Amino acid sequence: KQLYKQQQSVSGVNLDEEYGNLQRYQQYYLANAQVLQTANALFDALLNI
Amino acid sequence: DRALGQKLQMSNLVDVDWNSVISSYVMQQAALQASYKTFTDMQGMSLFQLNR
Repeated sequence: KQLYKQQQSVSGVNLDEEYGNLQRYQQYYLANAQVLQTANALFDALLNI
Repeated sequence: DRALGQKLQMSNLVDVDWNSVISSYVMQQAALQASYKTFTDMQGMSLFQLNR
């Protein structure tokens, strides 16, 4: 039991940081999304001419 | 008289000592309910706290 507990610490899974990371990467995703929005706006400003 | 002594010695070898057993019985009862409370409550709060 003791060695199994030790091992699980490394290779185990725990939900808390998992869902925290879900939030985190979703935020990263949205960041890149608005980057794309800016990429649109600049090109449109070109097209106006 | 020898027989009485013998069954006394038998008893010695096998004791209810009612009082010790039931005192530790109550102790273990409290410990049991405590451990179960620990499981339920802690597990519980953490679930819906983390899911949210």
